[PDB]
Amino acid sequence: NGFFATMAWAVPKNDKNKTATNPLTIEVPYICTEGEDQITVWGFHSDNETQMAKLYGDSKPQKFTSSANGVTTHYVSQIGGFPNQTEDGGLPQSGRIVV
Amino acid sequence: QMAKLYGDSKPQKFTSSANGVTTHYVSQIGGFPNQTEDGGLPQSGRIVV
Amino acid sequence: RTKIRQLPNLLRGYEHIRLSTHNVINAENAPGGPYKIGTSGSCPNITNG
Amino acid sequence: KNLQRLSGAMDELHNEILELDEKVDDLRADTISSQIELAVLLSNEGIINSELALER
Ligand SMILES: *[C@@H]1O[C@H](CO)[C@@H](O[C@@H]2O[C@H](CO)[C@@H](O[C@@H]3O[C@H](CO)[C@@H](O)[C@H](O)[C@@H]3O)[C@H](O)[C@H]2NC(C)=O)[C@H](O)[C@H]1NC(C)=O
Ligand SMILES: *[C@@H]1O[C@H](CO)[C@@H](O[C@@H]2O[C@H](CO)[C@@H](O[C@@H]3O[C@H](CO)[C@@H](O)[C@H](O)[C@@H]3O)[C@H](O)[C@H]2NC(C)=O)[C@H](O)[C@H]1NC(C)=O
Ligand SMILES: *[C@@H]1O[C@H](CO)[C@@H](O[C@@H]2O[C@H](CO)[C@@H](O)[C@H](O)[C@H]2NC(C)=O)[C@H](O)[C@H]1NC(C)=O
Ligand SMILES: *[C@@H]1O[C@H](CO)[C@@H](O)[C@H](O)[C@H]1NC(C)=O
Ligand SMILES: *[C@@H]1O[C@H](CO)[C@@H](O)[C@H](O)[C@H]1NC(C)=O
Repeated sequence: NGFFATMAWAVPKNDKNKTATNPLTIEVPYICTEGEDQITVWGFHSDNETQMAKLYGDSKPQKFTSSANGVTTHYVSQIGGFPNQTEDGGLPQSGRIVV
Repeated sequence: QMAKLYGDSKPQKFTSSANGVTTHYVSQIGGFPNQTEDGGLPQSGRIVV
Repeated sequence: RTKIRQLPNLLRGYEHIRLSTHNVINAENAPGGPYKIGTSGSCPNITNG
Repeated sequence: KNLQRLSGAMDELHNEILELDEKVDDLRADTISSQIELAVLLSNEGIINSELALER
């Protein structure tokens, strides 16, 4: 078990304070040099209705926003059955990923 | 301060639509960037325009 | 966090520009309950305050 | 004609459009230059070939 280098899959720790939150906001620092363009890769993950409540604290869909220098985008998750898996590594999973 | 001013702690959300051009925004609650290009007095809040 | 920075360069593009008169909407009567209108130091006016 | 920045451009937002602007500018300058060069070349040809009438 691994993942994309490009991003980290934030699963909230263990039972604890695991629950649904209102949108959290995050700044993405510049990190590159000089006159370089910095391309940031990010996304999200959904699952079975029961798996969702197992993983995170929440059954309902979750919502996402990216803003970088004038360009705004908005996304909202799918809960129930997704498209048949494709171009993937080959193991069956109940969830999918948007990037 | 949010609960003092308005009735609400959680983030608030906004939308503009003018002749084909749609935009969407959602607020930050906790700590913001250090103030800049401002009038010089320290405030806890910030503004999106 | 918005395109606001270019607003002057946009105005610039036109031959004729002018702030308006009056107001495109009454803030105090707007939807969501009567509003007091907020002001902040760092934004002084002809007087001050 | 003049070739100035187009007014709805916006450097941050629309770069691609902008790149195409650049393209159209460069292409213009090139073409018009060629045309001029031609006009001159022709003109010089005339000036030098004309140099035989006094004889007549
Ligand atoms: C997606 O959600 C479904 C339920 O909607 C989950 O189904 C569970 O799938 C596993 C694998 O097919 C089943 O486990 C197997 O069950 C049998 C009998 O209990 C046991 O003999 C095996 O050792 C194994 O555990 C499980 O029973 C089934 N659950 C139900 C309700 O049918 C699936 O796990 C979910 N995926 C994600 C990633 O959470
Ligand atoms: C932003 O929220 C913070 C709390 O998270 C607010 O902090 C409050 O800041 C003021 C100014 O530093 C503190 O007031 C001073 O307190 C001392 C002792 O009570 C008193 O001697 C002074 O006369 C003065 O009132 C206040 O105690 C502090 N609150 C806490 C919880 O530490 C700040 O006011 C917030 N800003 C906005 C715009 O609401
Ligand atoms: C400049 O600012 C002052 C306050 O710093 C404004 O005075 C306020 O006026 C409103 C009504 O217009 C009153 O409700 C407030 O009580 C006034 N404040 C104080 C403390 O006097 C003034 O109106 C501003 N000047 C202009 C013309 O905008
Ligand atoms: C997905 O797989 C099932 C078999 O497990 C198949 O019946 C179904 O047609 C597939 N759906 C798609 C999108 O091809
Ligand atoms: C903001 O100000 C504090 C000092 O009050 C300083 O320590 C911090 O580095 C500043 N942050 C930024 C973004 O410069």
